[PDB]
Amino acid sequence: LKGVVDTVLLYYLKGEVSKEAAVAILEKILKVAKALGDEELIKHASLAIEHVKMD
Amino acid sequence: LKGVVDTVLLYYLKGEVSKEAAVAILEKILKVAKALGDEELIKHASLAIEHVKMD
Ligand SMILES: [Zn+2]
Ligand SMILES: [Zn+2]
Repeated sequence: LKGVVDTVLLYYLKGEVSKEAAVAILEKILKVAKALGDEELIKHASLAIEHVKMD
Repeated sequence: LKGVVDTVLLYYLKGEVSKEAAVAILEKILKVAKALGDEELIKHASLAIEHVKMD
């Protein structure tokens, strides 16, 4: 679930996903990664979410 | 200077430049951005730096 975040980010930066599909998938993955206990994936998904949301 | 950060991130996630080179270029860009007065790109470069440095 760490390569999925980078896959979504990479496909966003090439302009093949939108700010709507990407955020939906990344919040689903952050939900998975916050109920798993990983603090190294909570923050990974959080950084990806901040990048896709605003910037 | 907003496309430079995305180019560095996109070439890092693609796994074809480096971790050292990406962080060096992004610290240069963050220095320019913090000596420009635009906090819309200060945090963009800071997020890219957090991603490349740690995750
Ligand atoms: Zn990543
Ligand atoms: Zn960006």
